[PDB]
Amino acid sequence: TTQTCGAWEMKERNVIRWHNQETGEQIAIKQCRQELSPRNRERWCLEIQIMRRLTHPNVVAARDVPEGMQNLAPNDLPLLAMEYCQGGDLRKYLNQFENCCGLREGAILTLLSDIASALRYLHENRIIHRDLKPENIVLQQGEQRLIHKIIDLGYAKELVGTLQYLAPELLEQQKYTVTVDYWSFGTLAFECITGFRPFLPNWQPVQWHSKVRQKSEVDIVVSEDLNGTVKFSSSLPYPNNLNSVLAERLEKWLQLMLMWHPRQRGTDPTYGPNGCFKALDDILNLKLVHILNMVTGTIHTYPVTEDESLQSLKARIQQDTGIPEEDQELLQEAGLALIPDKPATQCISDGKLNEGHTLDMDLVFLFDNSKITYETQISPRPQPESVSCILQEPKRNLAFFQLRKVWGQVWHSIQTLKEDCNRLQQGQRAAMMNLLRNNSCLSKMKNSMASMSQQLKAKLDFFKTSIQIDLEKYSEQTEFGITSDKLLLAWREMEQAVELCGRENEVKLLVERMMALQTDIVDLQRSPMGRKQGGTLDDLEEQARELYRRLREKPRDQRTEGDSQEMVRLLLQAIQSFEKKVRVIYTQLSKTVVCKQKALELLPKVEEVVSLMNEDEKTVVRLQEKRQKELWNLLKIACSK
Amino acid sequence: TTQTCGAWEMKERGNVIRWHNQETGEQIAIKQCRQELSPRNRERWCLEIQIMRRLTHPNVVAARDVPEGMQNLAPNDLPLLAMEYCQGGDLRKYLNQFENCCGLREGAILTLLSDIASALRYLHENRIIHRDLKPENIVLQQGEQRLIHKIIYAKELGTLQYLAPELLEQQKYTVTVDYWSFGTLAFECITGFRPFLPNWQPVQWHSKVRQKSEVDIVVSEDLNGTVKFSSSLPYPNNLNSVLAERLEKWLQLMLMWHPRQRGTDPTYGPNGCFKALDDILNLKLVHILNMVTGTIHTYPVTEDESLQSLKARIQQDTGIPEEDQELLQEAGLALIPDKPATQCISDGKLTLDMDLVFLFDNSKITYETQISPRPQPESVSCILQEPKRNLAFFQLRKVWGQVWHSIQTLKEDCNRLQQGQRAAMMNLLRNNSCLSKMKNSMASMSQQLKAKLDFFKTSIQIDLEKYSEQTEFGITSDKLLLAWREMEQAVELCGRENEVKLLVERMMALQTDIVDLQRSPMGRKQGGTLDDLEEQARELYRRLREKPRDQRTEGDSQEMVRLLLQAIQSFEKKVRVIYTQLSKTVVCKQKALELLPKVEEVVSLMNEDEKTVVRLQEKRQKELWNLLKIACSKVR
Repeated sequence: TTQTCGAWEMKERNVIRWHNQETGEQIAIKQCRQELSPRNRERWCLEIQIMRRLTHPNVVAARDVPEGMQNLAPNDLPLLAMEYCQGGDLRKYLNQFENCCGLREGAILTLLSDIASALRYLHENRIIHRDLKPENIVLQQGEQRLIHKIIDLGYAKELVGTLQYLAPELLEQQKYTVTVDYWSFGTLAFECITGFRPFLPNWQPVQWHSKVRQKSEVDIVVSEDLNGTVKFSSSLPYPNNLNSVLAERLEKWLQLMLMWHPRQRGTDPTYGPNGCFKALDDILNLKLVHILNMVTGTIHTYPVTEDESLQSLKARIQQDTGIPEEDQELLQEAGLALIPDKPATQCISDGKLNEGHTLDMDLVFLFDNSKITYETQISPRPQPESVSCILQEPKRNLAFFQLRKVWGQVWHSIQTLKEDCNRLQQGQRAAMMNLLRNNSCLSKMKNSMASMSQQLKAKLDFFKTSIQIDLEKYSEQTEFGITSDKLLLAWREMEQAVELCGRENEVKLLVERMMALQTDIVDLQRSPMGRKQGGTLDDLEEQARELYRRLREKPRDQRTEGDSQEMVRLLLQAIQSFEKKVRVIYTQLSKTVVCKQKALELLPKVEEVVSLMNEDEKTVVRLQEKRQKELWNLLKIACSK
Repeated sequence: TTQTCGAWEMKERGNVIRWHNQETGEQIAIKQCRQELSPRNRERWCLEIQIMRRLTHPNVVAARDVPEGMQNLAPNDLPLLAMEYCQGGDLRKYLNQFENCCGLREGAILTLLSDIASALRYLHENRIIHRDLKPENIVLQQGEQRLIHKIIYAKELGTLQYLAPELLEQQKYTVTVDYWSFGTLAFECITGFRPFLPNWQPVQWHSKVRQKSEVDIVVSEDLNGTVKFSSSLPYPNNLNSVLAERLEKWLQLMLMWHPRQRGTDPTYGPNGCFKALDDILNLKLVHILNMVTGTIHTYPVTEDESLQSLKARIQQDTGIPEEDQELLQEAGLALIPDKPATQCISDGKLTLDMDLVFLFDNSKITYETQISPRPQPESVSCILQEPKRNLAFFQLRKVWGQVWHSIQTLKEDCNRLQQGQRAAMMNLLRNNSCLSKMKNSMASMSQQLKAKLDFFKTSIQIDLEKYSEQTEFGITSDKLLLAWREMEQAVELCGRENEVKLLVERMMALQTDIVDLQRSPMGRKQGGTLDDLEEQARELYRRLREKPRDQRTEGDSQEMVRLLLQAIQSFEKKVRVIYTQLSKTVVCKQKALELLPKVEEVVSLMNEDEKTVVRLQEKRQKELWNLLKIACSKVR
């Protein structure tokens, strides 16, 4: 039973979509009810007129009513058209099995940058949404990145529904400023980072208002643990997908966004009242650089200005880690050395803040020149209170909704450990790439030095033979020619000077040392790394995700309580295999760095050897030229008689 | 209740009882006599005691003295006799092992034959016949180097398969009663099952042995239940070609119905099976694995068979001429002519899979990805065509064991092929190292030649420049400017830097090709996964053989058929890569042998080039010397 009004065909569901099968425009018409109250009818007309004014790109825009659609209207009031977004609401993205513990870093950054710049324009036109939920935010597939648009607006005074995203001012029905949106944003952001609602997970608003009035402004997360004890924590809970500076700045911003007093909410102590837009813009504009210290295997995030010198940031890293700037070795994904004075902010040269943020490529690995071998242990990863409490007793039959949370946290921890292993493996591979480059250069220099040494040997033999024949023939002209002991001594002096030289033995020593070095280099070049070797960790991650999906597949009638023995077993197995693999990674890393140092030790040996053999060849040529000059001068003088 | 008396304490068994000494540590086996015996049996037991006391052959258990003070502890009024305890155990347990379900290994059967025949001949020499022989009487005593088969009723002149028909039909049996009793035994040592009538009653057994022809050796019923008399040695045996054929002929000579015809060899007269089996054992068999077809051929080589004659026979059989034949060992060692083909050296440090020699062809450039699969017996094929056949437990045991043995054989063949490829790679690597050394030598010679040419041209350029000043003052006779200009124009001709560069690039490409797939094969193998599949099958096969008689139900064989098909697919998949690498290896070996004489002739020419440069320099120096000396001494 499908009905159309021309070319536009009706689609399924407040707002209903109409797709054109000849022009191709999917316009969403919002239908109005038939029984309207006078004040509500006037407000509906006001909303109709207001929608034509707002045309922000980061929010859904109002489109023209098709010609001939007012005729098929039961009520005398015009329905409004909109743009259909193929993406869908943010709620489905949040409920995905991969984003159970919050979205990726890039997704959160794009969400903030797309929502704040639209909310500023909404507040500029004296329009307040007064309601904001993940269901209103749709992820429209843009030209380059996904754009966060806002559908299904509400009401507003010119300057009542059903949902759990309520600000306290909606409960008190008191004089509210625009800050009611800010709060509704902040809570949302929390579930976008950690995965759960910040204030009272699935608790009724009745005690929620009291527990919000009781909490201090610094405490951001209000939750009860496995026992059932209320807790107010000021720090951002784990496990989030953010780095250090991101977590700290966003925790301060969240404290600035979650306040009880309406006029004090959003009041930034730097950008005046309601200056959260500029604070968030300053947070987003911060060029963060990730450095992976391989000695301890720790990731450090640093905020770098547009023109912060490389040496100053290296000094900051030296102060933090403890390795001086001289012994610092900064390497890229393929054994690429960083620019030695132009700032290393080119490590994110793409600079398009990819929606699928990949902090495993935009990081720079740091190695030490002083240490010869590296340690295997890099310490494990921290775990939240619930995860530790369920690890101490895996046989705790907790509720279904608590088990969902803790199992998701365990799966996220396993995936994080796998990612850390991949990053360390990539760092060692990059070190090997740099070593291979140096080895190729040293092989070319070895060939050049061997060529020079053999040429010198040939020239010495030829010169010695020539001078020996000259000395033999000199004694046969002494009977009737012109004889002297003046220039006879010069030939003997050169005869001793040729014996003074000769670097064949040192060259041979260097050749066997270089040959041994290259053979061990190729011996550890054979070792494969790219294809994750003993890829047990990925299969363990697959088991964890399969178990998590199986838990979320049982219908509501099978949602029974049980123990978490199997997932704890999987986590312990993953930890053991992770350390076992990291041990081999660091063994190969030490094997690589020792040979790199040996190559850099053998470089100046050959440098000085060739710099000496060059002058040796020069002297040989000079001696031959002088002997020929002496003979020609003697002939010229004798021809005068 | 007579637990111990002195140092010798009884331990366990109930005909013979073991007695261990608490001071010497010797386990003596005493054969005790019971009390209710008939008198004629009493005189015969005393006679057997004395007869056992005289015989002391090494391949049979020997009699040791009864210790002093044992006559008091005797249940019978006549002295009992002692024997030697063997720690090894009976042959029956070795036959019932899960690894020897389809017969013993080749070496085990050879040792069993060589240890039983040399003792049975001495037993027959003293007019003593055992009249009974079963695997329970044969113990595998741990010898000094190899295991020795010793033996722990007799008249002096389930329990019937190892008994000859002349004794079980209550007929007068001659020494052939042992011979038949041996022939059956060896059969279960090769195939795994009893030769004559599996699970048949002795009543009809006599008739079914009378019905079979003398050539038919195996009498068995298939899955349906139809009696069959096959003359060829059944599969899967652990023997090679000539071993299987010659032992089949010997089994036909050993399994005959007529008493006078049994053991009658048409070469060594009647009852000359000992020397015929010795001739079979003395045959030096050499195994050659043709890699083009991937087939194993066994050849019997006499004491003085020429290498070229055997190569001609292999050429006639396989089809590769003697010139194109490449005989290689496990580590790339060539069969050096013309020392005898001693590579099958069992006397060395040291299984027919180690003394094997691989055969390669020079004519063929690339080898095929498939060498065809292996044949399978009729029962295996019949159970593969229908895996859902619920057959009896004792038939399922046989077919499942045969399937497991076939899987193991495929794994062994894969190992043989991989070892052959690795040996070819080793042979190629030796030549590659030699060619790298020659490359370095040639580069050194070329650089020396370049340096000498530069030195010579510099010197002659300076000499020509100084020649002009002398051509203006009177002492200049242009009778030798020709030599100077000829030297200048002639030394420029030498120099093959471009040819040397081409040869170096080709040699470098060859070396890179050598190292390209050097680390693709190794001692480890992806075939391990197939072995893991094989392991699963054997474990499943053994586990089902543990269920007691109340759970011994009939079922289907779907899982083992699936495992066999998976193993076959992976076997072919691995063989494809093996032969790909083999073709790459042979082509690179041919490329190295092609690039060798190029550098040989190049260096043989550069040597004379260097000689000519030296001669020209010496001539210039002599010329200038002579001119100056004569011109200056003319004035004086």
